[PDB]
Amino acid sequence: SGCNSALLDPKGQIGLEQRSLILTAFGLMLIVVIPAILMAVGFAWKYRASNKDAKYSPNWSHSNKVEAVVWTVPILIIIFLAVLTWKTTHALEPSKPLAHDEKPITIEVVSMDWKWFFIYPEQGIATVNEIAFPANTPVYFKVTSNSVMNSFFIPRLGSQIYAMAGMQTRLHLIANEPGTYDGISASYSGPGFSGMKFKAIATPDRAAFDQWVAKAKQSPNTMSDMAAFEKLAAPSEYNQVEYFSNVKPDLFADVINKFMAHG
Amino acid sequence: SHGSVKTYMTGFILSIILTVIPFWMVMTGAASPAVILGTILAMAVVQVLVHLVCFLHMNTKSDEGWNMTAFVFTVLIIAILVVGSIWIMWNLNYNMMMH
Amino acid sequence: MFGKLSLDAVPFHEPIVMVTIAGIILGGLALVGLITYFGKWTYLWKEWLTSVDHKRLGIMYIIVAIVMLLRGFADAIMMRSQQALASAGEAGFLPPHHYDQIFTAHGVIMIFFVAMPFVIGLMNLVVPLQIGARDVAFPFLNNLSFWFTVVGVILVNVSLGVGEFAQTGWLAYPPLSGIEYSPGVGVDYWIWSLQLSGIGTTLTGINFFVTILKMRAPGMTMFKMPVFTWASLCANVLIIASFPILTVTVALLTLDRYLGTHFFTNDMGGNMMMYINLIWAWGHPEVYILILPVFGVFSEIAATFSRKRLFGYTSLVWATVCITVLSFIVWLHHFFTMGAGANVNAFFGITTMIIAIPTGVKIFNWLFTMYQGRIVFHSAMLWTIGFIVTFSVGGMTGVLLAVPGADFVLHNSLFLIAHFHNVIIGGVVFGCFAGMTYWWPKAFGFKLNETWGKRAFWFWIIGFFVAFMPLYALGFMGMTRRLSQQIDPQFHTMLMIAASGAVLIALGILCLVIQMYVSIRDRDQNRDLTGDPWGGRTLEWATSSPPPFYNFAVVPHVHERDAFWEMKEKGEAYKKPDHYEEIHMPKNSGAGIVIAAFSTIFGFAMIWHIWWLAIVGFAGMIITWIVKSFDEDVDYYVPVAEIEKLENQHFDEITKAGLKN
Amino acid sequence: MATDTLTHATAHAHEHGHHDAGGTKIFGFWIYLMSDCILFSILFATYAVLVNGTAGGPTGKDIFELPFVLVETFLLLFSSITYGMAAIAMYKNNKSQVISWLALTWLFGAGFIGMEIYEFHHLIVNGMGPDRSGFLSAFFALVGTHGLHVTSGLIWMAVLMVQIARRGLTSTNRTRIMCLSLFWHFLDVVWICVFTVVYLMGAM
Ligand code: HEO
Ligand SMILES: CCCCCCCC/C=C/CCCCCCCC(=O)O[C@@H](COC(=O)CCCCCCCCCCCCCCC)COP(=O)([O-])OCC[N+](C)(C)C
Ligand SMILES: CCCCCCCC/C=C/CCCCCCCC(=O)O[C@@H](COC(=O)CCCCCCCCCCCCCCC)COP(=O)([O-])OCC[N+](C)(C)C
Ligand code: HEM
Ligand SMILES: [Cu+2]
Repeated sequence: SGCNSALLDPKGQIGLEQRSLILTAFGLMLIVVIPAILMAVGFAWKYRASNKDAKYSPNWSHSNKVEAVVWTVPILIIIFLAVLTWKTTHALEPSKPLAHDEKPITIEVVSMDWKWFFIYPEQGIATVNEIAFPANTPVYFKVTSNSVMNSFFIPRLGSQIYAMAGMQTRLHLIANEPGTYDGISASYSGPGFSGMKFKAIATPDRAAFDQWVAKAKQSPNTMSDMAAFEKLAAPSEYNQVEYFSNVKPDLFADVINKFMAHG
Repeated sequence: SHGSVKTYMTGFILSIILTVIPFWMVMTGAASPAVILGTILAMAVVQVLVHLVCFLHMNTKSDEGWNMTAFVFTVLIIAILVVGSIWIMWNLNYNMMMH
Repeated sequence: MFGKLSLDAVPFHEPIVMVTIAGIILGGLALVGLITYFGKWTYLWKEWLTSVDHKRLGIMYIIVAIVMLLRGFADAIMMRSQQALASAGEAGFLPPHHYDQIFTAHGVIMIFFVAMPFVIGLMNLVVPLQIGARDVAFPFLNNLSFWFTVVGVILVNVSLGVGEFAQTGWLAYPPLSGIEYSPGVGVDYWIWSLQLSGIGTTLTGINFFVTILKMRAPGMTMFKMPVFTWASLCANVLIIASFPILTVTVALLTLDRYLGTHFFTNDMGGNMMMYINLIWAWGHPEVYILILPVFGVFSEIAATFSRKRLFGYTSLVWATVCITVLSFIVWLHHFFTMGAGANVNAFFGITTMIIAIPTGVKIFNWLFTMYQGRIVFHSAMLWTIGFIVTFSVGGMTGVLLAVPGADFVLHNSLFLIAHFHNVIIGGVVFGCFAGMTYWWPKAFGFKLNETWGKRAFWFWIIGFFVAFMPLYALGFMGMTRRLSQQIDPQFHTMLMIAASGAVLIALGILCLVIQMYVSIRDRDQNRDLTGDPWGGRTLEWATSSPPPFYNFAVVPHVHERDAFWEMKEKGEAYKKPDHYEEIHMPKNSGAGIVIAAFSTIFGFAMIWHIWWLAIVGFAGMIITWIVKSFDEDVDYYVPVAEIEKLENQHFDEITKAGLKN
Repeated sequence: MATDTLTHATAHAHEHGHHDAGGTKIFGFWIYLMSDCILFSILFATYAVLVNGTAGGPTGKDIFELPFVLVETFLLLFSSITYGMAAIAMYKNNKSQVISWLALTWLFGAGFIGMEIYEFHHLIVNGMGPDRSGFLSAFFALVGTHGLHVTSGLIWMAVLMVQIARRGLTSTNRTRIMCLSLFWHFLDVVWICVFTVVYLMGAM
């Protein structure tokens, strides 16, 4: 339709591609679904019992041309939609990096009990429930969980990806337009799932993004080690944006190694 | 009386062979792993068919062919479920490592 | 045994002044209850609870389905009003620790104890009547499976009454369901309800597979069976092939929560993704377990109420069997967002579209059955056209969900919610009310009231659309499922509209109850007196209404598809044979009730960590099984004198109507 | 192979001419055994997925004593062939060969179960239970589900032996021995798949 919703009006290249395939699939299915509903109401009304001047062949129960057509048209619509499914599933794979001359910004995403934790490794900072990145720049999300399965989702920008503990998913996104986009967990995770909800800020340029990084380095609190991590990973709800200025250089690997611990 | 004593005893001897040889190939390591592993899976499969033919009296006309069919459909479901579950889980486990 | 005296208690009532009706007229259906009809009336123990007759067990399966529909619909009203209040800026009346329990319990109650018993009771009613069998292959097993379903219903009701059910979503995904993040007993309630009801369901599936294959009338080949029989066969194949997966998967969750094992436990070599894979490997054949016999009902109803033979029988049968094998290679479409990279996702998307093809063959066959024909607008007919429209809409939204690129933004949103509500409500629930309206005279001997059925249908279809088109819009707006608190205000108005839609469906359910009550107070002015009230083409209408308990004194000989119609065409319907031989019949047994009560004891003691008593309950099931195996007088013969009385009463009513040969 | 519109009796092929048959129950047990095949296959797929989940502990090669598994396999195969000899008695009538062959079958089956119990106890005592690792959990699930099936077959066999000793070789006992024949032979088939997939591949 013509909504200003997050999916019918997306602001990222991945979301625009998904909107295009949603509209294409929707129209291809309308080709076969709209005559079905129209013949449902029309065949209901037209061949009434009270309607004397109809044909009424009660013993006609098989044909070859009707049977051939009603097999044929679903076959052809499913062939076209299947070809488009093949091409678009290989094109919009979340683990596949985006074709872009800008080098991506790597953001590390950890689903805490009911909050979103973010690590910028090459910037060496951390945030809760807020990310920023320059617009028109590819963004590489390395996503894992800390407790249970979640689903990292910025609907205006692109796809979901599951956040699972002890294992690393990866997503590639980009924003085609500066702004502030609501992100959520899209997989229920317990009493607090309604609160785990963040903002992604697409700054208009790199200088505004560097200013947001420089604001994060002024934070008194540091994520220096695992003790600060488990202090922050204590369960809580609806937590505000906070920043961390010093980050242990491989914290993401440490969080995943908590669950791949051998001995 | 579908089974004779001779049918059961030939199934018995075949089962003894198809059990003792894969065990011997694994306990000694005589071949290399590939032509051990393929051998033990082949001999397991043919021993399963020997047990079905000899001990279950399994045939294409026993209950209007519905035993065989039920079994062929069941083997198709086992094939889809097990092989698909291994394929899905291997692709997932590849895609969860710290690249 | 000898003094059960057991009834149930009222769940709850909440006051909400949101739009002054949700919470007040929600109470108007919450207060629908009845006083004792003499609990363990000796008539009720002898003729209903111990009954191995398939007609009564089917009726009882539906009674359970309607009662659980009322309870879970009350839960759905509270959810919808809470979502409407929480998007308006207020803390609602439902905290998250109650709301999460409510949607987990509600989805469980709906799927299992509403959608399963109604379709299984419909098969128990009319499948042995359709194939010309006097009863099912395993009658005691049918009674035992009923009572296992009742045990599962009991477990979920006790958990909801106490306030301790699972809080994980209706499928209990594993890390959350783990003993670590859910230490409470509610997941155990979930576990043992699905175990005992799944044993019952597996027994039903085996029983109907053997009944359909082995006990149809002579002359009925495979391609002369009725369509509802073919659909029942196919859904029972799916039950047999899929419910062991549910049994193993929930048993593995049981071992994770009771023995401290590490199947899905995230740290010690476990893999929670294996549970999600296995649970959806069960759960997508569950879909077509629900939708196949409903497709059979709709084919039967369209054929009989179009006054025309069903169009393209062989193509629609092969479409049923095509759906039946295909349902097993599509289950990854519930997790595209997990992270199989594009090859597996592409494969399962293609196979889900391959599902979408023979369903279209079904739909267009039902259209071209109606392409000629004096179509009388019965209640069941209106349910059929409303199903075609609604299910077409839901099916195209699911094929939109089947694309992995589209699913990457639509997974776990309210678009998916509105999908499965579209297809389940339209297909399954419209088929429920269509089949109940269609076979009520065959169940009881009198017709349902027509105008209240029309009113219930119109409220159901309009209120469904008002309730669930905003969830399509909301899923496009980015609202995900299972949101409870501090919902974003941009959603609010759509949620408000959905709230109104839920209210309208309430009226239809109220209308349904009213219809039933009216139909019982006007029994004598609305009975049919023959077994053929609508006309009819399959040989369950060749009996009386209600059938005799022995179900065709003389087993019919078929010669042709739609046997009753071709006996009414060339006039050898209603033919009185000279002599009746003796009829073999099993006896009523209370042993299914005892095994069920021991399973109730075992499940409760397993939930509350009694350890002992769980042994006593398990031993009670095994010893009752063995002692029942020791009994020998498991059957009796009905004499020819009682057969002559009933069959003479039937032929007196036929010749009073005016049919002789 | 013909279509007879006029044969209006209940005539069916002879097979001692009763036409109140137990073949419906045999077919029903066969369909149940296909469902239980699917049950065991889901456990097999779980073991295949979780086999490398040796968290910090032992692998299959570290655990499995192949001679002991060989004695287990011989015991259960002997049980299968002795139950097959029990079905040769019935069909030749002559009870007390049924009881003797089922008794030898029961001792062979109780041998198989007792060595399985020995391995389970030896693993749990040495800190190597199902709660140690995912591989050990899947091993215990698959092997112990087969053991629970063999155990339930042993209770069914003892109850059936008591019923044959009391009531003789009745028509009820016909279909009961054939149902348990299906169950027991299928259990030996499942164990063939078990020692191939779990033990032989594990101790490779
Ligand atoms: C019994 C109800 C039912 C029915 C009938 C269906 C039928 C279908 N199921 Fe819906 N499923 C059902 C029950 C569910 N499925 C679900 C989830 C679900 C998802 C999850 C997406 C996600 O993860 O977000 C997908 C892709 C599908 C695919 C389908 C498809 C393609 C059909 C098709 O078979 C529909 C076929 C009908 C059509 C297509 C319309 C008829 C018109 C035709 C056919 C004309 C020709 C058109 C074409 C050929 C395109 N199922 C869930 C979610 C569970 C949860 O959320 O926890 C439930 C309950
Ligand atoms: C209990 C706790 C454990 C849980 C066990 C759970 C199972 C419990 C099962 C219990 C079953 C027993 C109750 C119903 C029996 C009706 C038939 C009968 O007995 O004949 C009656 C004659 O006819 C009548 O008087 C009414 C006939 C239709 C009633 C339909 C009720 C259900 C409708 C819903 C949909 C049905 C399915 C529709 C499918 C298409 C005899 O009279 P009566 O029955 O003594 O009087 C009934 C009272 N009434 C007159 C006010 C009505
Ligand atoms: C991963 C999850 C694993 C789950 C599965 C674990 C293993 C599950 C294993 C299941 C296999 C056992 C089922 C088959 C039993 C026989 C059925 C049959 O056809 O009856 C035949 C004979 O039967 C008899 O004579 C009665 C049966 C004897 C008692 C059986 C005790 C089983 C104990 C354990 C029970 C399960 C314990 C489960 C523990 C968890 C024919 O019947 P009939 O001649 O018509 O008359 C019989 C009399 N009756 C009508 C009363 C029947
Ligand atoms: C008028 C009828 C119904 C209404 C108003 C209704 C409403 C709802 C709502 C609001 C939810 C939660 C959606 C969310 O997450 O925000 C839900 C979940 C669900 N409903 Fe219904 N529902 C209805 C009927 C049914 C029926 C008939 C079924 C039959 C199977 C069903 C099965 C489910 C399932 C499986 C879930 C998901 C449970 C979960 O989230 O864990 N519903 N329903
Ligand atoms: Cu699905």
